[PDB]
Amino acid sequence: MDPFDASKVKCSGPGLERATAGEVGQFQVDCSSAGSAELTIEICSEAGLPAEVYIQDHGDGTHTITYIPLCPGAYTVTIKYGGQPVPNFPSKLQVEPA
Repeated sequence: MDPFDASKVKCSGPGLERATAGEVGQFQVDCSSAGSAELTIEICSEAGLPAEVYIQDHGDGTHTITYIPLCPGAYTVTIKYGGQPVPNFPSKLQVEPA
């Protein structure tokens, strides 16, 4: 049982690096050593519109994140744990044309 620590959160996977408009993208957010708190994820278009985002909890503290960006351009990926930004975030995500 670890205590809540936002600095222990680790993220990875293809959908944090590139994306294609209209295509589903995926990545992982691993809280297993980070304790328990609210995970918030916002993938925000250049124009300020949130992309559709789904979270799947695997029970071990790891989550799979799924989203579809609709607008070619630069998205901002915001990830917080207990209201605190996790390491390497927020980050830019380039969304290519379909």
